[PDB]
Parts: sequence; C-alpha cells; structure tokens
Amino acid sequence: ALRGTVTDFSGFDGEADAEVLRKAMEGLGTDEDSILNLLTARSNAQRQQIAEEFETLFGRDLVNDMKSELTGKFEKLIVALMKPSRLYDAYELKHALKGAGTDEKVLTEIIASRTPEELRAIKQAYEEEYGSNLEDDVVGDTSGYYQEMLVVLLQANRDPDTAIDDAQVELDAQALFQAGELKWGTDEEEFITILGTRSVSHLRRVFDKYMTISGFQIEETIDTSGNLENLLLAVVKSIRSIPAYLAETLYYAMKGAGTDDHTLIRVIVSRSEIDLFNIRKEFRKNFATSLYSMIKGDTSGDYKKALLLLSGGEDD
Ligand SMILES: [Ca+2]
Ligand SMILES: [Ca+2]
Ligand SMILES: [Ca+2]
Repeated sequence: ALRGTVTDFSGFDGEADAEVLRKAMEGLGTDEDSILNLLTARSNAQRQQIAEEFETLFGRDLVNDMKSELTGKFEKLIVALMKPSRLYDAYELKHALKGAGTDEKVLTEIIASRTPEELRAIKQAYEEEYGSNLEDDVVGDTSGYYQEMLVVLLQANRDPDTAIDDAQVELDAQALFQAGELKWGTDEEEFITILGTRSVSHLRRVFDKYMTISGFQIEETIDTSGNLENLLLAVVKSIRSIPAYLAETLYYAMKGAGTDDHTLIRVIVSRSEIDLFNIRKEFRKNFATSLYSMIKGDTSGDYKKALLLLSGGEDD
C-alpha cells in the first residue's frame, strides 16, 4: 500500500556508475545532466555503493567532489540524496537543534509523522553519529508542554490497534474538547497522553466523536499559534493520514512568496522510498494540481529537473 517513487535499479553496475559520474566531473566544466539522470534513478543503498566504488576508482570522496563541482539548491539536493536513509532524519534533527535559533518546524514534522519503528532507529542513528542522546538534546533546546509532547512521542511507544471501546472514545473526545476550551493551557499531561499514546484507530474514532460533541473538527480549535499547537496539528493530521500531512507540508513549502527549499528537499528525499507515491495522490486529491506541476512552477534548472524525476506523476 505504501509506495515510494524510487526503487532499486535493475542490472546495477556500481563501477560503471562511478565512471559515468567521473566522466561527468573530471576536468573544468560539469555535466549536471548525467549526474542527476544517474542518481535520481538509483536507490539510496545503490548510491552508497556508487560512492564506495567511486573512491576506489579515483581515490577521491564522491560527496566532497560534488560539493565543489555543484552549486546552490541543486548541490543541496544531490548531497541530501547521498545521505544514507538510516541517518537522514537523525541528521535533519541535529541540523535543527540550535539552542535559541532552534528550528521547531523540523522537530515537529519528523517526530509527529514517523512511526514507532522509525523513531527508535532514528534515536539509535542519532547517538552513534553525534554521541549524545536525542531526547536530552531535544529537552535542552525546547520548553513548555511542546517539549513534553515531543519526549512522550520520542518514547516510540504508541498503543497498537486493538478492539475499539466506544466508552473510552466518548471520554477522550470529551477530554480533548474540554482541553480545547482551555486553549491547550491546562492539564497538558492529560491531552498529551491521549494524543501522543492512544492508538491510531482509537484516535480516528475520537476525532469523529469529538466533531459530534463540539460541532467543529479538532483542527478548527487550533487554527497565530504557538509551538505546542503546531505539534498537536501535526500529530492529529499524521493520525488521520501521514501522506496527507506530508502533502500539506510540501504545499506550504511552496504556496507563498518564494520557496522553502529546506522543506521541499527534505520531504522529497526522505519520503522517496517510503510513501511519496501516496503523498502525490493526497496532494492531487486535496490541492487540485499534481505535485509535479507545483515543483515545475516553484523551482528552476537542474534542481527542478532532479526533483521532477524523483517525484514523477506529471499526468496525476
Ligand atoms: Ca569539472
Ligand atoms: Ca536541515
Ligand atoms: Ca511560492
């Protein structure tokens, strides 16, 4: 059901691939086309192998060469594509942890939308790479019940789908309606436990029960909102549908004045092998154009070409 848009290339020769990229860059001048045609059509594990082979051939590090050879957004994209899947979310989290200038958007997006499995892998990749504990660094660079919600979620311990108890559904719906009357400023532990810990299917029932109880959907309570409110929205939307949430994220990365390339790159690279196909379907369903068409319009050059190759779905 969950389908990315990049898969293992058939008849893969890592050595041949290394020589293509070498021909593309050796000398003054650069063949961005050959580079982006190659790497956007190889899976991430194949890219790591291509990098290995490149080093043995040329004696040179592949990513460093592409850092000097390439420029701007296109460089940032290619270098993102070269990060191993296993470390990519751990890296984007580190990049976003900066004490005062901490990038909450990224923390929220990743933690609210990743599965239990994905979180404990991220938590392990993060300690190996950076020699510190993800939860502690998060705690040290965040505050309030935003921090609390995050730590809870980082416990990667959500309830599994079981049999539905409508009485319990009645109570939580009632508890979240009341928490929302109090503007998410009281007994925060309670609604954190409900939203951060109860099962996916339980909570989808809760959202409907809530709408009966209140007249409005739970999203309409939150949206000029704080960090904690953005997290509740991200968690709620991720509960309803992860690809929808991530389609929405892509949309706002582009809808305004310029482009939030940081987000565009991250969502495409990190989702390219999990559920980007599903993301395209939600984006078309909910925003009335292909994801392809919005990339085409908001991006240019080789950067755009690579992004469209990764994504696909022109005739969506
Ligand atoms: Ca060159
Ligand atoms: Ca980043
Ligand atoms: Ca724009």
